[PDB]
Amino acid sequence: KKRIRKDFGKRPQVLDVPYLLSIQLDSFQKFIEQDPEGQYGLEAAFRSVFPIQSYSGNSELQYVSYRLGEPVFDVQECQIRGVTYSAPLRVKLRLVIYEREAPEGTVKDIKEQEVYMGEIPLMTDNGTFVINGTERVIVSQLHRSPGVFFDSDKGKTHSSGKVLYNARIIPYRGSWLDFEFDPKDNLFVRIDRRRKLPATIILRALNYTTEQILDLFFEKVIFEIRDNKLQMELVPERLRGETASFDIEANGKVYVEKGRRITARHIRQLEKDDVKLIEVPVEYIAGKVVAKDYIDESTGELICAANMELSLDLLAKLSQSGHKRIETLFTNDLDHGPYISETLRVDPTNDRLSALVEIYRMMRPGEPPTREAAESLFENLFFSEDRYDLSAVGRMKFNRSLLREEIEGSGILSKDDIIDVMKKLIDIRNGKGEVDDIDHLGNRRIRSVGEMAENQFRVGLVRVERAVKERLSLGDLDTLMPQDMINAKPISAAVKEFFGSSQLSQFMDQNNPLSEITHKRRISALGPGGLTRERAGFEVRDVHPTHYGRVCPIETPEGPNIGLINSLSVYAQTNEYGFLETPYRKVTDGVVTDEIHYLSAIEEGNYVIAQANSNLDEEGHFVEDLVTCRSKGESSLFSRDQVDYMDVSTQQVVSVGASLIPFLEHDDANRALMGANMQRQAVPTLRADKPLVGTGMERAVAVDSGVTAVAKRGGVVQYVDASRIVIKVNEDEMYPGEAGIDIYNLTKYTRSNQNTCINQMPCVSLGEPVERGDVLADGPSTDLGELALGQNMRVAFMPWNGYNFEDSILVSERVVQEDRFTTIHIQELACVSRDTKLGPEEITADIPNVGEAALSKLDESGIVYIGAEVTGGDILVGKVTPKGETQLTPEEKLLRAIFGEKASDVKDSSLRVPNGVSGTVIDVQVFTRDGVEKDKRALEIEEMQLKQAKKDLSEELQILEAGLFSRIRAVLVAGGVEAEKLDKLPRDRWLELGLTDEEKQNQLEQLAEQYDELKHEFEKKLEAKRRKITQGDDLAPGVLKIVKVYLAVKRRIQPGDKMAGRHGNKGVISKINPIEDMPYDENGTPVDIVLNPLGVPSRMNIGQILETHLGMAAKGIGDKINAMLKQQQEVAKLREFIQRAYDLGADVRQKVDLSTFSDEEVMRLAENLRKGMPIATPVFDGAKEAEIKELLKLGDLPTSGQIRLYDGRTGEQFERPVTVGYMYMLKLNHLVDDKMHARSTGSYSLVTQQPLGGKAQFGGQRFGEMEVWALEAYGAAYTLQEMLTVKSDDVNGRTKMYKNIVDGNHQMEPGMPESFNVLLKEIRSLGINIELEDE
Amino acid sequence: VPLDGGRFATSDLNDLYRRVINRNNRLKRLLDLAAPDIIVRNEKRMLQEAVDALLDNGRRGRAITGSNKRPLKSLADMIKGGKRVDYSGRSVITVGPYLRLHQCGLPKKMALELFKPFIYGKLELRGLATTIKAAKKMVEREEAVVWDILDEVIREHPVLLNRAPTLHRLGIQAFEPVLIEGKAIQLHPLVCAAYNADFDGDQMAVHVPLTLEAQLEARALMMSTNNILSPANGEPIIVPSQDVVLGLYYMTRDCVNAKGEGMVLTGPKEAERLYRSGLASLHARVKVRITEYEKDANGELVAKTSLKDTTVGRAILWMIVPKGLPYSIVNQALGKKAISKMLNTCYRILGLKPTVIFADQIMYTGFAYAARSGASVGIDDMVIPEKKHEIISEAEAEVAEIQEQFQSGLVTAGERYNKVIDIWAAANDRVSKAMMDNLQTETVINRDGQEEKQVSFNSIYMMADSGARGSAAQIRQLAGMRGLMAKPDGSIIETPITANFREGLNVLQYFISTHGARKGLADTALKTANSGYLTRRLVDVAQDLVVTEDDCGTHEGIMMTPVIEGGDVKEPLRDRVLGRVTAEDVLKPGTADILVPRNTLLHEQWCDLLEENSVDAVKVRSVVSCDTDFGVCAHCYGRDLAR
Amino acid sequence: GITKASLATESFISAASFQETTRVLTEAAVAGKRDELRGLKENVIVGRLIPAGTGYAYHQDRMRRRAAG
Repeated sequence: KKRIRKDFGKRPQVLDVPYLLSIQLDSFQKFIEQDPEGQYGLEAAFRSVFPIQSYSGNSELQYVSYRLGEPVFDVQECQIRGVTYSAPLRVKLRLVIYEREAPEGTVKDIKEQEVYMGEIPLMTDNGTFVINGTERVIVSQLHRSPGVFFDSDKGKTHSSGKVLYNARIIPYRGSWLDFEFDPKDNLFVRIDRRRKLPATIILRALNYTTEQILDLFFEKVIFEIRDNKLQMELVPERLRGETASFDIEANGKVYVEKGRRITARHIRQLEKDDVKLIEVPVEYIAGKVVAKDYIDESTGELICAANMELSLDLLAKLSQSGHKRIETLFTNDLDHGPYISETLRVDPTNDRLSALVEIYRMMRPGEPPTREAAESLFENLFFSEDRYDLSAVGRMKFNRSLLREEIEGSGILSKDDIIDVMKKLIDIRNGKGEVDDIDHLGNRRIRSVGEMAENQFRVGLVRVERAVKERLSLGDLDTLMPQDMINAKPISAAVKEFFGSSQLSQFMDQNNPLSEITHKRRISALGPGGLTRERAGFEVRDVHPTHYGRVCPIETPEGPNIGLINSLSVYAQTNEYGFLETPYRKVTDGVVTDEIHYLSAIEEGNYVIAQANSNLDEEGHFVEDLVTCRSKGESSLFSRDQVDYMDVSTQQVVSVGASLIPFLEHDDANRALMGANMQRQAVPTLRADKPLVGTGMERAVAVDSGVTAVAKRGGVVQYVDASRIVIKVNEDEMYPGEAGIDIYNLTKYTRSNQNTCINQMPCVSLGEPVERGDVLADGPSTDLGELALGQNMRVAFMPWNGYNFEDSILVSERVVQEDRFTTIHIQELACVSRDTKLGPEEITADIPNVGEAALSKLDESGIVYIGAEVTGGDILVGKVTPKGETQLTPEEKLLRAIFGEKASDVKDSSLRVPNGVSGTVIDVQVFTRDGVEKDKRALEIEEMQLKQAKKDLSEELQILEAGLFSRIRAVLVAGGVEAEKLDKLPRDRWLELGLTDEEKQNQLEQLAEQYDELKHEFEKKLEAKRRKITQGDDLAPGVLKIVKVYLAVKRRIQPGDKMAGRHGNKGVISKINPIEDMPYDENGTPVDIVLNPLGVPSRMNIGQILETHLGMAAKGIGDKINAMLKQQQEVAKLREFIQRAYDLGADVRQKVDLSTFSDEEVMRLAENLRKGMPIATPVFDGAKEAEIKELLKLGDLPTSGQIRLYDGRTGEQFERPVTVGYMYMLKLNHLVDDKMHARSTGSYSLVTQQPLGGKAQFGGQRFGEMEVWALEAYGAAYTLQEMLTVKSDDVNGRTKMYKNIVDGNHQMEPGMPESFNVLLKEIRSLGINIELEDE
Repeated sequence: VPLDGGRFATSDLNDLYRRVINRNNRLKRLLDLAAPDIIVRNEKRMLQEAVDALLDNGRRGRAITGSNKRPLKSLADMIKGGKRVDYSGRSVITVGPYLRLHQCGLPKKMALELFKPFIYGKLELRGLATTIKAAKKMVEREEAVVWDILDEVIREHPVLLNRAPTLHRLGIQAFEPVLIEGKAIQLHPLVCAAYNADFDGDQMAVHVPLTLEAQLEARALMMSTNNILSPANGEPIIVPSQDVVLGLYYMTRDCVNAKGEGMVLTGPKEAERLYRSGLASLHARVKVRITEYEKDANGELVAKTSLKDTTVGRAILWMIVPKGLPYSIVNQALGKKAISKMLNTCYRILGLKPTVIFADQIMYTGFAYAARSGASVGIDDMVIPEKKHEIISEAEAEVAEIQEQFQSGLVTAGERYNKVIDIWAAANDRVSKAMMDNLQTETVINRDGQEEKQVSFNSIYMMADSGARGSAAQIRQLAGMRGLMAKPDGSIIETPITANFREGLNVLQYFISTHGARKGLADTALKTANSGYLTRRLVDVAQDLVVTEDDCGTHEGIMMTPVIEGGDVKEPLRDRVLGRVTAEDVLKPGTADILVPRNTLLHEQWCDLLEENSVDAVKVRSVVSCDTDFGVCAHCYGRDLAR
Repeated sequence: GITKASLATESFISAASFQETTRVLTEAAVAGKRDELRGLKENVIVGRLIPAGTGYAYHQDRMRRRAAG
C-alpha cells in the first residue's frame, strides 16, 4: 500500500535489507532467557559452588531459576519522573548443609523464597536503556579477541634490527600470560604484564624437573662409550647446513671428512646407505649440552648437572665412571636454536618450591612467601575457574591457533596448552609458520550490550561472594534468613554504575531518525578493556582489507577518534562466536545460485569473492570470461569457473549514512566522510517534505527506527485522528475470536535529547485499507515511509557580490516566509524550592518588588498558565527564599524611609526565562515532596491528569467494546441468523443466547472470557494509573517540591546558521536577500538559494553537481504533472506519460509501470508527484549522466544543466549560462542563538576570582598562551596588562576600573592579580619562602 | 563551602592538614605518658608520612583517603605542570562584502551587552538617566534612544577580533565596530586569509579595549589597516581571494571579435559604453586614451597621455588604480599571481593609505564583476579527453607485455612492480597532458572572417588559471584520472584509478581511495598539533630578546648569495637581500656604488640588476652576528614587517 | 638545541612556567636567587607592563632608576 514509487538502478535486489537495529536488540535479548550464554551463563561462578570455607562439611547457596516478571513504573512514566526503566530481579535459592559422607550437619534443605538481588535495567522497544528520564544508548565494543596470538614486533626494537618474536595469551576473565624473546635468544615470561622472568620457571611451577624440561623442547642425542671409543647416533637430515669437524665414515666409506661444509647431496648419500652409527672425537661431544644428571656409580660423586656445558675434562670423568648412555642435546643455528637451554642457564630457581616462591614474590611483593600462599596464588592464575577463564570462545580460538582438531575445551589452561604455545612460538622464531595480524577482523570480536551487562553482573556477584561466604561460615543458626544474607546494594550499584555512568553508555543523539539508527549501529574500539587515545597508533585506525563488508570505511568521524569509532555495514551481522560475518551469493562453479552464506573474517579469505559490478546472463552464468574478483586479501583476476562466491548487493560495503548519499560514487572519500558527519545533525524542520534526488534506502531507515508508527497487523482503518489511530484487523485476526481492532497511541509534542520537537502525524486517511508492515502514522523528519532530513531548495551555482565567499550560502526571503527551515524547539526550565538553615523557600505569587506583570502571566498560586506567551525577563514560577539580617547602609535606610519601607525578611529566586530567548508555555509540571502542603495549581494539574487518563482508558475500553460486539455479532449471524430482529437489544441480553454444537458455542465461551478479562483489566489499569498519579513523588535528597516548565520556541533561519548539503558541502547563511532582487529566468520563477561555484572544483565533490542536474529533471516532470492537473483534467487518465516517465531510464532494467490499477487510484499517486517526480539513485549502481540527460527531456528542459538567468536588481542577463537545479539541502544543528555569547561583568569563582556564569550571565572568553604571543608580537603592553590583571582577575582593579569607566575616565589603576598572590601563599605554605623586596 | 542543598565541597588540603595535626598531637601526647621506643618511633615516621603527603604526595605510594580512589591534591600538585576575561564574547562568522578594510559587523545585542559600562556612563553624562541604576533599567528595557547612544559609544572605539587557532600575530586583529541587525559577527573578506578562517561554521571571539592606551594600541598596532604586509614574508597578507581574483581574471582575458572592433574612447567614457550594451566586455584589442602618471629623481607627478591597445574591462578597471604606478601594463596582464604583485608594487611606491583604498576598490570591483560574469560549474564543464580509453589500453598492453615477460623469466621479477608503476605513472602523465592541452586551448570563435584559436572559457579552466582554489592535480582527478593510489602497508598499488569523478567509480577503487582519505585526515590531525608543539618550543626559547640600544657598530656578517641549486639542477633565487643593512661598501665592477650602512631598499634592490649578473655576492649585517649585549641591533635585524 | 637553550635561564619564575616546577623551584630555593625582571614570560605571570613594544621605555626608566640602590 503506497501512493508513490520512483525507480532507478540496474542490478537486482536478490537479498532484502535486514533489521537495522538487530545487533542492539538481539544482544540484550540473549542476556535474559537462554541457558549457558546470557543470564544463566552469567551465573557460571555461582551454579555449582559457593562453598563456605569448608564449614558444615561444605554447603552451598545454589542458583535455581530467576525471571523478571514485568516492569514497575513503565517507559512513559519513567520519562517524566527521575527513574530508570527498571524490572525486579527475583531468584530462588536453596540453602543446604549436605556434606559428602556422614557427620556434621545432615541434609536440611529449605527451597527458600526468591530474593531481590538489585535491579537490572531493561531495553525499550527500539533499543534504548532509559536511565533517570534520559534516553541513553549503549554502543558496541570492538575489543581484542580472546585466546592466543603470536605478535610480530618487527623492525628496530633496540638498534641493529633482528625480528624478536613473541607469543601472548589473552584471557576473558583472568591474568595475561606473555612469552617474549630478547637479543641473546632468551625466553622470558610476563604474568599479568609485570617484570620479566625466565620461561622455565613456569615449567618448574607445574612440577617439572630440569631433565623433564630438557626432554620437552629439544631432541635428544644418545652417545655410546664402548670398546674404548666415542660413538654417536648419526642422523643424516640433522646435518643440513653444518661444517664437519671430524671424519664422518660408515661401513668402510668416507662420505664427509673433517674440514669443508656438508651439502644436501651428502644427506642423500647418508640417507640412501642407512647410516645410523659412526665414531666421533672428544672435542665434538664437548660442544654439546648434557640433558640429564650423571652420577659416578663407583664413588657416588656427581659428574656435572643438567643443562651444563660439556668439556674435555668432564667427558673423561663420564667415560671413567662407566655410563653406557650419554644423553645430550643437538640443536643448530637455523631451524632449532638452543633457546630453552639458554633460558635454563639464566634461571635462579631449581625446583617447584623456589619457582612458586619467586612467582609469589614477583606478583605480591611484601609478605614472606609461605607454602600455602605461594601454591594457591599460582593455582589462582591459570588453573582455577574463579580467578581464570578463557570462556567458551577463547578456548575455541586458542585451538585454531595451535592447529588442534576439536574446538571445545576447559576455561582454564592446562600444562599441555602452555607447552604447545611455547613450542609453536619456538617454531615461529626459527622458520616454521608465520606471524599473526592485529588489524585483521579475525582477531577482533564485537562485544555488544549483552556481554558487558553479564560481565558487570559477574563482578557484582564476586563482590557478594565474599560477604555470603563469610556470613555463612561464621553463623551456624538453624533459621535460614537467605533473603537477608544477599544484599541489594552491591548488585544494583554494579549495574547502575555501568548503565548510566560508565563509558560507552552515551546520550542518545536523536536529532533525526538516521542519527538514532547510526548511533545504535556504532562500534568503538576504546573503553573498558581495549584501546584509548594516547596509544592507538597508525595501525587499527587505518582501514584494513577485512573491513570491506563488515564495517564502513567512510562513516568514521574526524578529529582525535578517527578510525577508533567505525560504523557497522548495511548487510553486515554479528556471528555466534563473536566475530563479524558478511553475506555472499553461492556460485556452484559457473552458475550463480539464489542461496546466501555468511562468511567470517578467516573464512572469507579462503573462498573467491566476486563483485556485483560484473553483469550476468539471463539466469545463471556470467557474461565475460574474465571479471573483477577478490581473493586472498587482494583484488586480482580469475577464470569463469574458478569463482566460489559473489557479492550480495552493490551497497554491501559502507554504512547507512553513506548509503543515504545519492551520488556517493562521484564524490571523494575525504568529502564523503564529512558528508556522513554532515547528516544526523540535520534538525527536524516544520513540515518535512520528501527528498527528490533519493537513494531508496531511506524508506527502510525510517521504518527501521521507532520514530514512525508501523502497522503491526494489516487490515482497514476505522478511526483516524491527530490524537490517535485505530485500525480494524479484518483479514485474519488472532486464534481466539477476542475482538479485532488495533489502537495506536502515537506520542506528540515531546522534547528530545537535543531539544528537538519530536511529534507524530497520521499519514493514512479514514476508511483506508492498509497491509501489514506499512507507515500508518509518520514521525519527525519523514514523509510517509520515506525519510526526509530537510527540504529541497532551488539552488543556483554562481557568484553574488561577495555574499557567497569562502563556502557561504546566500538564501532568499521566500524560504524564510514559507517556513521551510523553521525549527521547533522544546526547552525545560526547572525551579527547585530549597531549604536553608534560616528558613524554607516557598513557591508563591507574592514576590517582593513586582508590578502588574506578575499577575498577567502567573496564576493565583504563582505558576505560569498553559499557553501563555513568555519572553526573556518574564517569570515562569514565582519563588522566594528567607533571608533576614541585611544590616542596610544609612543611605539605603533613608532612601527606603522616604518611599515606604516594606523591608520583609525574604529575598527572591523566581524561575525566570533567560534574556534573549522567547516562546509559548506548552505544559507545566510539579513534583511535590512526600509529606508537604500540595499547591492549588498542583492539585489542578493532578486533577487534569487523573481526568484525562481516566477518560483515555474509558474511551480505550469503548473502542474495544465496539469491535468485540461487532466480532460477536458477526460470529452469531452464522447458524442462528437473527438479522433485522437483532440490533434492538441491550447489553446483558447480547451476552446471553449462544449457538448450537460444533465450532461456534465453544469459541463464544472464550469470547465471553476475553470480554470479562477486558472488563476486569479496565479497573486494574485505572487503579494502577490512579495510584501512580497521586503518589508520594519522592525526589532527590535535598528538600521540598520542584516545578518543571516545558516551553516551546520556534526559531527561523537567521543569518549565521550552519546549513549544509549531502556531499560534504558545508555552509553558513549570509544575509537575508529579498525575492525582488534575486536571480530569475525567462519565467517568473526565482532562485531559493545561491551558492559559490568555486567550492565545487577545489574539493572533489562532483556528485553534488549530479544531484543538482538530476533534481531539475525530477522537478521538470513535476511541473509537467502540475500543468496537467491545473486547468481541469485536460488529458484525463494520462497514464502513458507516467508510464513513459517510469520506463524511460535508458531502457536498462528494474522498473514497474501502471499495468493494473484504476482511475482515482492513479490520481492519488499523481497528486503526490505534483511537487516532484522523485528519483532513487542507489549508490554504486546509480543513475548515469546519459540517463540524467534523458530525464532532462520528457518534462521539457535543457539537456545540459545550464540556463541563462537575469539579475533581478538590474534585470540584465548574465554573461555565462548559470547552472540551476534542485539540491536536497538540510538545516544542521549548532546554529545561531546558542552559539552567541557576551558578558560585561558577572559572577566569579571562589578559588580564583575569574569570570564564570551559567546562572544569569555567560562565562568570559579565555585568552590563553596563543593570544598572549600575538599581543607580545604586536607590542600591545597596555592591552596585555589590562587583559591579565584588571579585566580578568584583579579584585580591587576590576571595581576601580569599572567606576572609572562609568565616570568617563578610562585609565587603569591595575595591581597584582589574585592568581599570582595565591601562588605566593601556596609557595610560602611550604618550607620555601618568597618575598617581594622594594629595590 | 556548602553546595546546593547541603553536601559541602572541601579541598584535599583540609584532609592532609587534619591528618598531620592528628599524628603530631598523638606524638606530643606520646612524649609525656609512657614512652615505648617502637610506638614513639612509628608515630614519628607516621608524622613524617603526613608532613610529606601534605607538602607533595607524588612519588612514594600516594596517601589515598577521603572515599575517592584517586590521590589527594597536595600543595605541590596545585602548582605543577585558561585565564578567563570580562568584557568579551564570541559568535559565528559571516561574509561582509560592503564593509571596508578597517571595519567589522558587530551584532546589536552583543555590542549592547559588551559596552554596558560605557553606555551607562554616556547615558548619565548627557542626560536621560538620572543615575547609574536608571541607566541599567533603561539599558535592560531597550527603549530606542539607547541604541542611538550605543552608536556614539562605538564610533571611534576599536574592537579586537580573534580566531581559535592563533598561529601568528595576525590571528588577533582590531577593527571599527559597525552595528548590524543580526546574531552573527560579520567580517571583511580580504582579512579572512590572515586568520586562516573559512565560512564552514567557524566562530571568532571579540574583545573590547577598556583602557585609553589599549584603544590606541589596537588602533596603531593591532588594526587591520596597519597589518597590510605579512610578518613572515614581505608580500601582501590581505591580497584578493577566490571570488575577487576570479572577477579580476574575467575583467581581463582578451577574447577576439564578438561585438569587438577598435572603437576609441578616453578611459572613464568606456564605462558608459559597457553599461549601454552594443560592445561586449572582453572584446578585441580596443584602443583607448590612457592618461599615465610617473615620477623620478625629484618625486612629484609627471603626466603621460597615450593610445594603448587594451580591453573594455582593462579600461574600466584602470579607474580603480591610484595616482602613481606604471599604469596600463598592470591591468594588461591578468588576474592570478600579478594581482597580488600589483598591490605590493602600489604599497611600495605610494604608501599605506593609497594601497588600502586600492584594496577596497579592487575587492568591490572584483566582487561586482564576478557577479556580472556568472561563472558556474555544470556537468559539461569538465570535458574528458577522447584518448583516455586509447591511452589506458596502450598502457595496459605494455603492462600485459611486461607481465607476459615475467611469466617466462627474462626480466627481473623482483623489481617488475617498480617498472610497471612507471608505465602507469607515464600513462597518468599522458592522460593529464592530453586533458590539459585539450581543456586549455580548445574553442573556435569568429575573428572577422571566422577560423581562429586562443583559450577555452570553460569555467573550471578560468578558475584554475586565476588562483580561486583550483590546482592541476584536482582538475586532473576530476576529468582525467586519479593516479597511483597508496596502500596501508606503504607501497603503491599496480592498478591505478582509471576512472574519474566525472565518470562512474567502482566499489573496489573507492575502497582503495578510502585509505588515502583516512590517512590524509589522520596525518593532517597529527601535523596540526605537531606544528603547535614545535612552535611552543620555538617561542619558549626565543621570546626573551628584543631590539634595543638603537644601532651598534660591527661590520662583519654572513656573505649573502643566491641559493644555488644550479650546480646540477637549474634553480636560482636572488630575492634574499631586500630591506637588509649593508655590512660595508660591498664593491662594484670599477669603483664606488654601495654605501656603508645603507639599507637595501625595494627600488635600490632593483638597482642591483643594473650592476649585471656578475655581482651576486654582498656582505650584510645579520642577527646571528652583531655586537649587542642583551638584545639585537636595529640595523643588523632588517625591516621585514607590515610596516 | 632549542630545548637545551630554553632550559637555561636567569629568571626562576620563567623557568618554573615551562619546565619542571618542582626541580626549578627547589634549586632556586637552595641558592638565594632573585628575579630582577627583564624577561617577558616572567613579567606576564606577575601582571605588569611587559618589557617590549608599548612598554620598554617604562622598563628602561625603571632599570636606570634601580642604579641608586
